[PDB]
This record gives sequence, C-alpha cells and structure tokens, in this order.
Amino acid sequence: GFDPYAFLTHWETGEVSTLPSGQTLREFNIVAVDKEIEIAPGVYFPAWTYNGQVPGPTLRVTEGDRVRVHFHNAGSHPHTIHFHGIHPASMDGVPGTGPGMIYPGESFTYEFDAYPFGCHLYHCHAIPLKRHIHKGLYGAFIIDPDPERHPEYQAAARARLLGTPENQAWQEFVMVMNGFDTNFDEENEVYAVNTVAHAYMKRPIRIERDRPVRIYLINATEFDPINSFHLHANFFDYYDHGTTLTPTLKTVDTIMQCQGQRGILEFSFNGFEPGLYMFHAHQSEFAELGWMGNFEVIE
Amino acid sequence: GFDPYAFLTHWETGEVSTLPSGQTLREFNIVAVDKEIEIAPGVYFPAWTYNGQVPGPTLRVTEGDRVRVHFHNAGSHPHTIHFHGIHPASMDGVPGTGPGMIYPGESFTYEFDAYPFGCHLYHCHAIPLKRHIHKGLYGAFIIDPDPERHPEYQAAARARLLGTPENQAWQEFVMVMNGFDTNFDEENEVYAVNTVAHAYMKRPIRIERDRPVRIYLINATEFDPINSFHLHANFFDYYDHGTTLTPTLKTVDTIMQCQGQRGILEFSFNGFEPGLYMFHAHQSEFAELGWMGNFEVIE
Amino acid sequence: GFDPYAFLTHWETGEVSTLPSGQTLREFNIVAVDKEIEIAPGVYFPAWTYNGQVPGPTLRVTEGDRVRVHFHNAGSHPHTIHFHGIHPASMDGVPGTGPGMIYPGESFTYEFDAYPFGCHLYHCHAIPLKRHIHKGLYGAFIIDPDPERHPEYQAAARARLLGTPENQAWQEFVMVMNGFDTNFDEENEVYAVNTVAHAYMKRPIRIERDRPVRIYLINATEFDPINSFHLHANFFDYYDHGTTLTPTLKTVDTIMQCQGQRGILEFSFNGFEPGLYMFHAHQSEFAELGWMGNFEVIE
Amino acid sequence: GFDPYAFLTHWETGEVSTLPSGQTLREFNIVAVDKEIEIAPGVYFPAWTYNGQVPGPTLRVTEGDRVRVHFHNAGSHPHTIHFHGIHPASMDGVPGTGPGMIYPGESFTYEFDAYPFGCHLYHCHAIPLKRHIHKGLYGAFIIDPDPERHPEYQAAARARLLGTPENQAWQEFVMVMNGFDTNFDEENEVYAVNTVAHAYMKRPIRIERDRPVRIYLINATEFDPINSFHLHANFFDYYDHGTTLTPTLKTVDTIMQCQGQRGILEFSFNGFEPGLYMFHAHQSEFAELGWMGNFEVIE
Amino acid sequence: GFDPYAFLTHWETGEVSTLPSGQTLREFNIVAVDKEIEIAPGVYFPAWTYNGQVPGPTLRVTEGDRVRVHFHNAGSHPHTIHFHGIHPASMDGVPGTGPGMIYPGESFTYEFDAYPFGCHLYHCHAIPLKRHIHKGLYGAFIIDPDPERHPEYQAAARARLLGTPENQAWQEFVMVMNGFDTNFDEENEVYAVNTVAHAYMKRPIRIERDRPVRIYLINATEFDPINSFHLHANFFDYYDHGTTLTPTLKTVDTIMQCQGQRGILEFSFNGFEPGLYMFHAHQSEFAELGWMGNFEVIE
Amino acid sequence: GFDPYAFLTHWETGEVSTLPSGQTLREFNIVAVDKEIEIAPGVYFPAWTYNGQVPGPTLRVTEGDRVRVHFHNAGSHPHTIHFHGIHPASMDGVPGTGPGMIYPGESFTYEFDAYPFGCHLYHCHAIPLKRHIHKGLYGAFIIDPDPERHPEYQAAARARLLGTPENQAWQEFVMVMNGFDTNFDEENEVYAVNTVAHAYMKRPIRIERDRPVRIYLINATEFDPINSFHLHANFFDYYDHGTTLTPTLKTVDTIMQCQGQRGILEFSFNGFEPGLYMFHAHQSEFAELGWMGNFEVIE
Ligand SMILES: [Ca+2]
Ligand SMILES: [Ca+2]
Ligand SMILES: [Ca+2]
Ligand SMILES: [Ca+2]
Ligand SMILES: [Ca+2]
Ligand SMILES: [Ca+2]
Ligand SMILES: [Ca+2]
Ligand SMILES: [Ca+2]
Ligand SMILES: [Ca+2]
Ligand SMILES: [Cu+2]
Ligand SMILES: [Cu+2]
Ligand SMILES: [Cu+2]
Ligand SMILES: [Cu+2]
Ligand SMILES: [Cu+2]
Ligand SMILES: [Cu+2]
Ligand SMILES: [Cu+2]
Ligand SMILES: [Cu+2]
Ligand SMILES: [Cu+2]
Ligand SMILES: [Cu+2]
Ligand SMILES: [Cu+2]
Ligand SMILES: [Cu+2]
Repeated sequence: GFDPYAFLTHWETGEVSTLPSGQTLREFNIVAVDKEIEIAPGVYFPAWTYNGQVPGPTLRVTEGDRVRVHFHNAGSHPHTIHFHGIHPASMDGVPGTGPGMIYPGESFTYEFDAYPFGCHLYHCHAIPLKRHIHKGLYGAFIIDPDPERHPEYQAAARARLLGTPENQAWQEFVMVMNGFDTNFDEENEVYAVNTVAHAYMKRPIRIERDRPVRIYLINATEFDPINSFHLHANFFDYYDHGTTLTPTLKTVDTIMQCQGQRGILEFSFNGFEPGLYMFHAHQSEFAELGWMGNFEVIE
Repeated sequence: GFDPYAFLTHWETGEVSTLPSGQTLREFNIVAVDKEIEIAPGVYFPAWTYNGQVPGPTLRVTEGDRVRVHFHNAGSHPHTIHFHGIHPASMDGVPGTGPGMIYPGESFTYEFDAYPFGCHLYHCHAIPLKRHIHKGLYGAFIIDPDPERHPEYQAAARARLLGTPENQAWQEFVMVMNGFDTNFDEENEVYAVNTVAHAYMKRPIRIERDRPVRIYLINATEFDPINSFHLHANFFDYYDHGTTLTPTLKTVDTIMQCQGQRGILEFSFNGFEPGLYMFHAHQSEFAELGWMGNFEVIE
Repeated sequence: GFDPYAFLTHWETGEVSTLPSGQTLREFNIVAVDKEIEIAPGVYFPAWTYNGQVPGPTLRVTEGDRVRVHFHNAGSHPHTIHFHGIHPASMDGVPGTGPGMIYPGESFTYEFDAYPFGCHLYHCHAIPLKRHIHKGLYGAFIIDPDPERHPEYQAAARARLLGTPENQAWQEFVMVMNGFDTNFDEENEVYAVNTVAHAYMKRPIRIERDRPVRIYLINATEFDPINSFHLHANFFDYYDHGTTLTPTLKTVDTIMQCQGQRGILEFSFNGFEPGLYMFHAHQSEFAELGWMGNFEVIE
Repeated sequence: GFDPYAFLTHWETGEVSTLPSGQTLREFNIVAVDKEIEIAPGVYFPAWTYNGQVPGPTLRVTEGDRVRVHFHNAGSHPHTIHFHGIHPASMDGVPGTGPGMIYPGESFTYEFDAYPFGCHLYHCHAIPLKRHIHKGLYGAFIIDPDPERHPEYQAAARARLLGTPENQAWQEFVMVMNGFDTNFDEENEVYAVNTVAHAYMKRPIRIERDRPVRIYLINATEFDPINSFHLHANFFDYYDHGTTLTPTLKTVDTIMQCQGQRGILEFSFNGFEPGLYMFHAHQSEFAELGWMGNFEVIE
Repeated sequence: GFDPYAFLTHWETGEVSTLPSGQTLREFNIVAVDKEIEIAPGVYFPAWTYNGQVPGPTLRVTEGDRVRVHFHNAGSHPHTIHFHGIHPASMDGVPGTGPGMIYPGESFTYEFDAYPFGCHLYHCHAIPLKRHIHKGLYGAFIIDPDPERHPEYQAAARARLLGTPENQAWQEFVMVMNGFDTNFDEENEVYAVNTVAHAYMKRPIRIERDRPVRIYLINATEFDPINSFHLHANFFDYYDHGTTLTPTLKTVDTIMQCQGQRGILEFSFNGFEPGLYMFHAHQSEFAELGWMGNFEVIE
Repeated sequence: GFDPYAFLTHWETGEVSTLPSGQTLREFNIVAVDKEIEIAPGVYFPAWTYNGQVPGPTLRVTEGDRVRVHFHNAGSHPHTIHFHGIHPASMDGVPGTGPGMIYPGESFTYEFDAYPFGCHLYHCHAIPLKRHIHKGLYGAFIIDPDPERHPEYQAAARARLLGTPENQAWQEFVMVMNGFDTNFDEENEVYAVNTVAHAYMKRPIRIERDRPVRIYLINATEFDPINSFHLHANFFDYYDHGTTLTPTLKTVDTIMQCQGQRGILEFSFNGFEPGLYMFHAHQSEFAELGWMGNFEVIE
C-alpha cells in the first residue's frame, strides 16, 4: 500500500521534545524490512525497505535540532542508515566504524545535530554498496533553515521553514528519481519519480496557479551515471544540495544530477493558462520507461 | 544541400510586424520533411527534418517578441515542435495537450511570447520520445536580451542583440552537438558538431583574433547521457542556458551537458599566435568518431 | 615503484631561474616510457607513462612563471603532452600543429607562460585519443595564484601559494580519479584515486583536525562519461577548475566531473570526533572496484 | 564517376620535361579527398580516395625517370603516400620521418628516381595502418624497364615500354584486387578486381585472339591474409613484382599474393575458340562476393 | 566403400583407342551421384561425388591425347566438371558457356586435347562455387609429358610417363588435401589427405628405401585460405603445377598452396634408417584434426 | 631477462671437440622450462621455453658437423625438439618414434650430422601440436655451407660461414616472427619479431651502409596461416629455406611464409640517405599489434 500521491506532500517530522539545553529533539523509528513493492500495476519488485515503503519516509527537521533515529533491522541481510549530513564518524552508517552494519535482530540509535540546512538524503551503505541502494533502502532528509540564524535571508528561510505562514503559501513536493532492474543484470528496466512508473501521468499533480512551487529533488538511481529533470513551458531556480538561500542556477529548465546529488527547484505558474505541464527526465528512454509526469495547473 | 560552414552564422529572424499594442511580432514557417542527409561523405542517414536540414533552422528573436511558428507536417509520421521556452500548455508541442501531435498533411501555429532571454532549442516530442529526436527533429532557438529591460547589464545585453554595433564586433556561432545511430540499435556510430563528422577539421573555422568569440552550444545527442566541449589552449566563460548576463562559470576549458542542456561560451584569442586551435568532446571516443574541429586564428 | 601515499603531497616545482626580464623560469624533464604498473597487489597493467609512474608527476608552478617542459619519447609509440592551460597553438601537443606527435627517440621542449591560475592537467593527445590517455599518460598541473595580482583575495591567494606560512597551515592533497580496462574491451575493471585500488582503505589518509584540507581533484577516467566525489559526514566548498578565488559551489558533499574536468575541494574536520571518514565515487560500482578511501581524523 | 572498364587501360604518365642534366622528369598531382564510391549499384562506401577514385590513378613511368608527386590533403584525416619503390627515408610516406603525415590543408612533394623496373603500388601509411588502406587509399605504380639498360633482354624490355610498337601489340590491363567491409567490423562483405563487384561479368573484357595479354595484378585487399587469380582454360607466366624480365613461374593457372604483393601475368588466347573465359579468385567465397570476371575472346 | 590406401596408387587411364589421324584417344565415364562418405569411423558426411568417391577418380593421360569425359548427372542438383587444363570455352564446365550446368538426368561429353603436361585437377563449378566443391566434387587430373616432345629433358619426361621402365622405379602417390564442415557453418571440422582423417597414421605408407618418391599433391580444401605439406627429417624438390621438368624449388621441407594450386614433390629416403617419417600440414590444427600421416621406410 | 637487441646477433655455436675420425662435434645443452616471459612491458605470458627464453637459443653449425643436443625436460608437460633438418626417424622428436616424448624429469640426446646447409628451425612436436609451439618452444637452427663442398659458389659460401673475413663484412641478423594468444582462445593478441612487440621501434637496428645485410627470417606464428616481411624503400633477394646459394626471388620487397617456412633475405642500403627505414608485416593488423620495426641507416 504505497501511495505516490500522498508521498509528494508527506513530511515525517518525528516525535518532538525539548532537551534541557533548549535544543529541540526529533526522534524517528525506522525498521529495515524485506517487502514486496509495486512499480507499475502488476510489476512486483522484491525490495529491501525502510518502514515498508520505497522511497523511505521523508524526514524533515530544522537546522540545529537534535536528531535520533532508532533503527531496527527486521530484514534478512545486514543494513545501515548513512545520512548525507554532518555527524560523527561513529554515526556514519558505514561497515567499518561505530557499530558497523546492523545485523538482523539488532538495533542501533543514530544521533547527531541537524546540519547543514538543505536538501539531503539517507541510504544504506552495506556490502556491496550498489546492491542495498538498488533494492530500495533510500529516502529523503530535509533540514529546514532556522531563520534566526540567517538574518540576511530571513524571508527566504521562513518560506522553507515548515508551518510558517510564508511556508504555507508554497506548494512543496518531494521527488526521488529512482529506477528498478527487475531481472538483476545491473541495467534498469523501469524508471520513475517516487517509484511508480508514470504515476503522475495517470493522475497529474494539482497546482494552484497563484502559489509558487518548490520541489525537493533527489537522485537515487543506480547503475546509470546521471538523471535529470526538464520542466516544460517554464523555468526554475535551482539550489544545489539546497544548502544556500540564493540560487545556484537562475532561470533554467533542465538540470542533471549524479546519484547522491539533489537540490531544490523553485518556480511559479502564476499567470499561465490552466492545463497540463509536463516534467520528465531529458534522458529520453528514462521518460519513456516511467520517469514522466504532469502538473495540472488550475485557475 | 546542407552546409555546416554557412550554418555556423545563419540566423532566421522571421517576417517582422507589430501587434496593435506595439509588441513586435515575428513569424516563421517550418515544414517537417522526411529526407536523406549526409553525415560524412558517402554516409547517408534517413532523417526526419525541419525545413530539409539537420539541425533545423536557427530561430533568433528578441526578449518580449510575439513569436508565431506556422508548422506543417509533410512527412510520414506525426510530429510536433516542443520549444524550450515559456509558453502556454496548449502550445507545448506534446501529444497530450492543445492540438496534440500534428499528423501528415496537417498544420498548426505555435504562438507565444519570447521569454526568457537566453540560449534555447526546439525539438519534436512524439511517441516514442527518443526516436523523433534521433531522426533529426531538433534546432536552436535564441532569445536575445532586450537591453531596455536590463539597465544594470546594458553593455552585456547590447553585445548579444543581433545587429547592434557592439554585437557586430563579436564573432557568433551556433553549435549543436548531435550523433547518429546508423544501424538503429540505440548506440551512436557518428558524432559531430552540426551534423557532418569532422567538418571543421576538413575546413577550420576562421577566427579574427582581434574580435571576441561567442558560441551558442546545444546538446541534442541522443542515447548517451552527456556530451562536452573542450577548448584547446584557452579558457572561456560559460553561461548556463544563456539565461543570465553574468557568467555561471568563469575561466573554464571543459564543460558538459546532458541532452536538452545548452549555454553560451565566450572567449578571445586576442594576442595568440596565429594557428589551429582544436575544440572537441572530452569523451574521447566522441571526438574520434567526428566531434572534433579546429579554429583557425588569423593575424 | 609507485607510492600512492607519497604521491598525495608530492609537488614537482622544477629547476628555478630568472629570465632577463625578471620573469621566473621553471624547467622540467619528462620522459615517456612503457612500463609495468601495479593497480592492485598482483594486478599488473601494461602502461604508457610519464617518468615511469601513473599518474605522471604533479607539476606545480606560480601564475605568470615561464614554464619549459623538456619532453623525450623513450617509448615505442608516438606521444605528446597536451596541457590544459593557455599556450600557443604550436605548443598544444596535438598531432596536427607545431612539431606534431613526438616519435620514439625524439625530443621537444614545450614552452609557455603559466596562465590561468587554477587546478589543471596534462595528458597525451595522439591517435586514437582514448588509447593514450587510458594507457596512463596523464598528470596534474597546478598553477598557484600570484597574490600580488589579486589584492581583493590576497589571503585566499596566499593560502594557495606553495611555501607561504598560510599555505603550510593547509593540508593539501592531489587526487587523480582514474580507471583501468585490463582486457582492453573499452570498459574499466578497476577504478581508483591515484591508481592503486582501495589504497586509502588499506592505509587511511591522516588528517589533523585543527587544520583545513584542500584537495586538487582531477578526473582522468576514460570510457565512462562521469566520475564523482562524495565526502562522508562533512561538506566542502568546490572551486570548478580552481580558476576563481571564490567557491563555485558552497557547502556540498557530492560533485561530479566528466573526463578532463577538475577542481579544488576545501573542507575542515575541526571539532569532529576522531575516526575514519570515508570518501568515494557515488557511482556505486566504481567504489566497489577500488575508488574508495578513508580519511583518518586525529586529535 | 568511376569507370572500371576505362580504368583497365588508363595510364597516368605525368607532365613530362627534361632536367638540366638531361634526366626525364615526370610530375603528378594527387589530392586526398573523402568521397562516396559505388562498389555495386546501390552499395555506397564512405571512402578516402586519391583524386576521387578507388583505386587511385595508375602511375606509369620509365626506369630512371625523376618522379615528382605533389600531394595535397583535402580530407579530414592525416594521410601519406607510401610508394613501394626505391627512395630516400624522408620520402617514404610513413609517420614520424620526413614531413610525417600530411594533415588536412597541407601539401608535400614526394621526389625520387624511379627504380627498380617492375610492377609496384602506392598506398597510405597512417595510423592505424589497416584503416587508411581499407578506406580506399591505394593504387598502381608501374616502372617500365629502360630497354637501353637491358641489352640481353631488349625485346622483352621494349614490349613493356609504353608506346613502342612492340608494346602496342600487347593488350595490357591493370587489375587491383580489393575488398570492402561495409559494416566496419574488420571482415569484408564485397570483393572485386577494380572495386566494382562482378563488373567484368556484367561487361566482359574484350580480348583480341591474336595479340598477347599482359596483366599488372596487385593485391590491395585488407583483413584477409591472401588473395589469388585463377585463369580458366589457359595458362600464364608469372613475374613476381615484375622485377625480372624472365618469368618467376612458367605455365601456371593459379597464383596467390598476400597484401602488398603484385606481379605481371602474361598469356595468349591465340588459337582458342572465341567465347567467354572466366578469371577469379580461387578463394571461392571471394569470387561469389564479387571477385569474378570474364574475358571475351573474339576472332 | 572408399579405400584411401588403394587410392594412393590408382590411376584411371581410360578406354584407349586411336583416332583416324593417329592421335591417341582416352575415354572416361563420370557420374555425379549423391552419396554418404565416411571421413572417420562413425563420421558420415552427405557428399556430392564423382563415381561414388571423394576425391573423384584420378585421371591420368599423356600430353597430346584426345580426352573424352562422358559426364552424366545422377544427383539432385546441377553440376559441371571444370578441368584445370587447356580447352575451348564451351568445354570449361562453368554455368555461363557451352552446355552450362548439367541438370539431373542430363549428359554431356567434355572433349579436349590434354595440354599442358603437369599436375592438375578437376572440380564442379556451379552455384554457389564453394558449396559444390566442399560437398566432394573434385579430383586429380595428371597429364604425363610426352618424352618425344622434350628431347632436352628426356630422362625426366620418361620417369613421369606412366608405365615406362624408368617410371616403374619411382614410387608415385596422389594426395588431395581436403576438409569437411560437418555442421555447415563454413568452417572445417575435419582435415585429411585423401578424405579419411589420420588414415596414414592408422596404416603408414610403405616406402622402399632404394627407390625415389614422387607425390602429386593437390589442395582442394575449402573455406581456409591455404594448406601445406611438411616432410619430416628430409627435403624434397617442388615442381609448381608440375608444368616444368626442372624444379621450381630445390631442397625444401615445407611448401604451401592455396586452393586450386598443386604440384609435384620428389624426394628419396635412400640411406635413411628404417622407421616412421611423418608428413602433415604445418597449420598445426589441421594436423591435429586429421591431416597427418606416416611414411614407413623399410630396408 | 630476455634481450631482443642482443638476440639479433647472438649465435650459439656449441662446445666444440674433435671426434677420433677428425669430424667436428658441436654439443648443446637445452632445458625445457616453464617460465614467465615479457612480450611488452607489463604483459606477462606463461611460456614453455627452451633455456628460459622465447625464441629458444639460435643454434648455428657448419654443414657436416656432428651435432649433439642434450635435451632435459624440467617442465610440467612432455616435450620434444623436432629439428627441420635431415636426421634418422628415431631422432625426429615426434611422439610415436624413437624415445617418444621427453616427460618431466627425463633427458634425451638428439644426435645427427648437420645437413642440409640453409636456414632452419626447431620446435616442440607434442600433443597437441599447436599448444606447445604457441607456448614458446621454437628456435632458429642455422647450418652454414662448408665452402670446400661448394667450389662453384665458393665466394657465396664463405660469406655465410660464421667468422670468416668475408662473413665479417656482412651484417647478419636472426628474426623469428612470432605471436601470442594471451587469453588462450586460439587467436593472437600480440605479434612481433623476436617476441617483444615494437622492440625495434623503441630502439632501431643500426645498419652501416658500406656493408650488406643478411636476415635469417623464420615464421613461428601459430593460429594465423601466413606472416610476411615488407622492406620499406628498398628491395632484397630471397633464398627460400636458405638451401641454395643463388636466390629464389630477385628484387622483391614483400615476401610471405606459412608457419615453419623460413629463408634468407639479402639487401644493401649502400648509397641511401641516412634515416629510419621501416620493416613490418604486410598483414596490417600484425604490424599494428607489434610486428613493426625500424632500421637506422647511418652515414
Ligand atoms: Ca532548559
Ligand atoms: Ca535489467
Ligand atoms: Ca498601436
Ligand atoms: Ca548503432
Ligand atoms: Ca574491460
Ligand atoms: Ca620526425
Ligand atoms: Ca564486415
Ligand atoms: Ca563447421
Ligand atoms: Ca586471444
Ligand atoms: Cu542494506
Ligand atoms: Cu550517498
Ligand atoms: Cu516527430
Ligand atoms: Cu527538450
Ligand atoms: Cu601517447
Ligand atoms: Cu584534456
Ligand atoms: Cu590515410
Ligand atoms: Cu605496402
Ligand atoms: Cu555441383
Ligand atoms: Cu579450380
Ligand atoms: Cu612441448
Ligand atoms: Cu615445423
């Protein structure tokens, strides 16, 4: 029961509390479990998943928070969670430091402070590297800027901070470019944004004309060197890794990312004729094989 | 029939008039035609073309112009023109909106305002996507900045506006990186800039060293993930998508683009010894298979 | 023979003298020689080398120096040295200009002024292009900025000028990403940083926590379109081609480069827990096949 | 353009003059140009040619003549002319000695005295060797014996000196055995004598019964180790390389040649019943694929 | 059926009579018949044969004889007999002259004067060429010199004329090098002299020490470009095509022949220690696959 | 270990003694041993060798000498030495006669009188034939003519008899054409003269112009049917097997040999312009893969 339509706007913000220092603490529970997933109606893929879904839960925190991820391995192979983000070596989720890999039946709690602000990700780093990523163990990790730490860009920070009135004006979506090699010969058969091939052709993403749009776009695609995003009929600002509050690229319509790269796209359909506006990879075969969608811009 | 040496400096600026508001109107005529093209002497490729040539005509307009492209399909398969540019959904040249695909014998007029300024392209977007681009349906679309709209970068803007005395000082060239899969197994056999393999090795591009050089560089290569440009013995400024009037990358000699990406390169051979200065893909096999040329810097 | 641990910090600065004009002169001796190299214990590769090592010697000069490279070919095939840098056409090291290719038994002196400051490279450009690069004829070429020529970024420039006290505070490493196709079918079997697969897993690179780190990172990998660099648990500033004194990308942890691209990475492990901090390509299979290493952060 | 029937008896004897020493000078003009050639109706091959034809012009001079060949490269790849004959090292047409390869736009004059008398050839010797020969850069070079220098064999010498009454009685043909690999996988698809498969089946070579026949037979076929000539219903004398005035083999009907070998065949159909007399490779598949022809013996 | 030991010394000399003019006439009857042959015990090959054997009957006549070969096709495909020898075009046994191909149930008489003396062969020349030869339609054709016509070489002529007392002193053998492609993919599986793989290893050829040896050696091997003969521990004189009475090559132990070539080998084991003396192709795999035998030199 | 430059002129002439009859005895010690050889720097080939080198020692004796070759097998597989020369069956080095094969740890002394004079070779003849030759078990065997036995050609014989003043005036070289199948699929990857690919491009063979040149040329190449020798810019006389004192072929520049064939080439660069003069296989791919060298003709 994975819903690629609910997934677009679903932020896991954790079990929240306040540490005695005043620092906010966000706790998450993540279980690695072997599970069937469906990448097109009637195409089943044997996944290794975080919390039973591919991509894993989108974790969204604020710059400066204390993050605790309680990780339990209920699968059949050893796994980790490697975060893209600042943290100690022993919290890195690689086989050779800290606890090492987390074996079936074992549990381990990752702890770190949420730095730097931007758009990040997490994925398994086991043996061999490409196998555990391909099987499904990846997800989005978003660290909102703390507007009080960035007075020179306060308005931009507030528009990214989940729950502010500025942020509520924005239509924010998370999008993970992934692919699936169904016969396990290291070449992808199926491509997608958020797992389900052509999911947003069957059901376009509804966009209010008068509100700006922000995409947190992440490349999790294995085996292929790059993936890309082309926005039809409109241009966006791109923020590489989302780690700056001013754009990396102003006014582009096609960007590319290798695996592990990611960023923030901001654009607006304000004043456009209502209708369907396509977005897809500019690797033509990826689009043909499932990585193509529509925005539905409404009055 | 196709001349890669004339193509370098050929701009189609259309039939000009004015709308009652005073907005400038530019009108173009484009016909899809199945046609033989020659990619090396004695290598014939069965192309789908705009106006009988690959790449199609370079269309060049001013920021804010109203553009009308009368499109007629005189071929055997349905086709479109998808512009990289701001326009309404019904004008997007995709199968699912407006008039959909344009079938043999049919016509349609694409109409939009020319935004944003920069270096862009157009190409077919039919079914399947990779087949119609590979067969030859792509071309360059340049939108000159309007200097009145950019007072803070007026000199930079005037140097890009076709016809000003500042623009006449520059030596401007169009370069489309393409490739050809002559046995149709989805792997290119021939690579080129402007279609004819090694055309600018056979006859180098003559460059007056006292005037600066601007290249509008577009990647239309299908099947391969990236293409690139290495300038020998010199460095250029790179403007990604051409959509800013300040450089994206200062002082580089090798840049890469996935398909659909493009940009502007600016450099000068002022003070250099006269001679041959090579430019080519830094994917070594591409350069060996045709994507290599020479500038001839003259006293 | 080749010591990948010593290579990290080895700078070849030449025989120094003064031209009549007062310009500094730096002279180097490079011999091409066919030689066995070891890319893993017991894996021998039949290489074409500069001075008997792959990568070739790292040449490091100052912006504005006069550079003379006395090149002798002691091999069995014709070779050149093509520098990425500003120089006359006849000094470009390509087959069709100046002296042409340097055949076995021949000698030629490449001479030019060292511009522009940045992180660069040199490699053979013979026939066909991919064969001579793959076989091992590539090396790093670093042009330090002259701080007297950059008053607005004097401190940034002095930290890059080899030998200043500011520069001695930095821990600088040169890293060439390369690959080896041991059965010569144009797909790599082994990937590495600095030739020896997993060299820096076997013996981690020791990093003092209290001092910043600079990496001159170069992509010499053939056949594959891109290579990349992921820093675990930390973020870096990226200077594309090293040709600016301000960062191209602020605060990233994954960058990619096509072949011939290169840049400077700057980061610090100040304040971090001591331990092992991984770095590797984010093309997962490259990392599995040798392009993976550890920094050892010490108190 | 290419006429294999005219080619059989076409001799380029140069522009003739006398040097101050009294020595005869013969000058030739040869241009390398990329061009389509037709190896069978509707089979187009992308060729590299000398003067727009494959095989190149048949050059015929006299023992002791001074030969000047003005060579110009109007193609896109570097090329040479390597003559099989006696000449200085700097005139040998190999990479790396003398001028080396002649790059696009360059010119060079090959100059030597014509020795030794016999049947020879010329072909490109660039990198790699097999590519430039296969692409079409080969031709016949015939040095007639000077009858005054061979008093013991004066009648045989006079019969080979072009234009004497003894020579006019002989029917002389040049035949270049060649092949074409149209999908460029290093295995020939088409075989022929003088390029056009089965040309002399479609139109037999008319032979006058009462006049002897001389063939200058050259093997330019690439990739295959040997080619051969079988004369039906008759026997010939064979002169290996044509360098002696008495036969190498008396009364044979099948000879073989590796590439670069060549010789003179002499036979007579005097007394034979008029009709069609076949000649072809005795590699049966070569004959099936184009290397088969007929002599038409008429009363 | 086929006896390779009897084949060695079996000469078919025809039905002899005298024409009114006094010229000797020799008549032969040859039937093309489809038949199994055994090329190794238990390896059955579907052959097309002359008179039910592969090789066909060895025909041996005298220079100047009138030869009449009555040919009848009892097979299922059309066939010819193409003699290597002098004859009218209408008697050449090729599809396009005379009676053309002889279809099933048809007949034709080949008629010619036996010229020139030497070692020759006959084989089918139908469509396609390689198929009919490979299937088995080839045989030896020997024309003895008439000693009256060769007074200068009368002893050598007489030693070759079948039946003279000088000829009886010689040990004369016919040997046809052939091969078989049992899965019909155009590459031989089996090689032999006289069809049966290793027949003369199983049963060596008995050689009297005190008498010289002569071999009529013919290459009928299809698909492979050359075949060869190496005589162990001894040297022989080679007569190319047998068409001269003086050796082509003196004192050799390895000769090669393309298909259709053939000749005469003469040697003596006089004074040699009795024992086994090997002879085989010097293409090693041919020897391994059946083309290897022993001479048994007896006191 | 192996030195291809010293190998060119190294003659193993044996330990000499006098038999009671007065006949000269030349004894040689040859050990078969498995050893690595280097066919290019970093290309290691697992060889079966005579005395630790490929080719084996060049043995040079005089016609009529008694030769004893003490052969010991220190390898892992059975081996022999089969000489191309006259000798008894029991001394012929084949599996079925005399001692049979020499198994690991066994020894055998080959003995025979050295006949006939000429250029010969020796090689293993075990099971299967091609595998032991390819692995490296072959060498040159040269029998000088005894001038006292050839009074009609006494001058030619003295110039071949090693050590005479006439022989000192000749420049003599031994060249074995060989090849290597490094992945053991029965097709060669590397070709050479004297094992090391392009050895004489790296270091040309120095040739004086006032002395003529003699090459003992041997074809040991497995798998391929023929190999060849082309001399640039000059012509030579060829002596097939070297078994005559007059040439087989006068004035040729390209000869071919199947495996086990060999001969003597004589030429002179007297009066030539000093320079580099190429020599190589006219099978273009063999030359590209290592069988190419230069003569350095000096003033
Ligand atoms: Ca508190
Ligand atoms: Ca797959
Ligand atoms: Ca108006
Ligand atoms: Ca293809
Ligand atoms: Ca490989
Ligand atoms: Ca040179
Ligand atoms: Ca082919
Ligand atoms: Ca077969
Ligand atoms: Ca092989
Ligand atoms: Cu895992
Ligand atoms: Cu990662
Ligand atoms: Cu289309
Ligand atoms: Cu596009
Ligand atoms: Cu090189
Ligand atoms: Cu480069
Ligand atoms: Cu060429
Ligand atoms: Cu040649
Ligand atoms: Cu037949
Ligand atoms: Cu035949
Ligand atoms: Cu052996
Ligand atoms: Cu042998």
